[PDB]
Amino acid sequence: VTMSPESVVAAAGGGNNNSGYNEPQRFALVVIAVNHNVIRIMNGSMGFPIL
Amino acid sequence: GANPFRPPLAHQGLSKAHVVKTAVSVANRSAGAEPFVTRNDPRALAMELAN
Repeated sequence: VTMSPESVVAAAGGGNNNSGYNEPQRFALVVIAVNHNVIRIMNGSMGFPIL
Repeated sequence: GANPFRPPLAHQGLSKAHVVKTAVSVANRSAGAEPFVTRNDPRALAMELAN
């Protein structure tokens, strides 16, 4: 991921009143993913055959 | 409904048919052998000059 000059300048504080970036700004990167799976129901039970 | 919850019968389990992540195979790397370049200096020899 390549960030932006707006993010770079907002990271540093010194912004005037009612500007949001008056204090130094810290960011974090979060990533999620969605996948498939198989569930087997037998013997009145459950579990992933492939785990 | 013939569906009581008390029986602690937790079945037998579930067979792990496969793993989600395959195990990579690394190349085998042995080490020294019988002639593993060792110092023994038994003879030190004697090379007579031919001329």
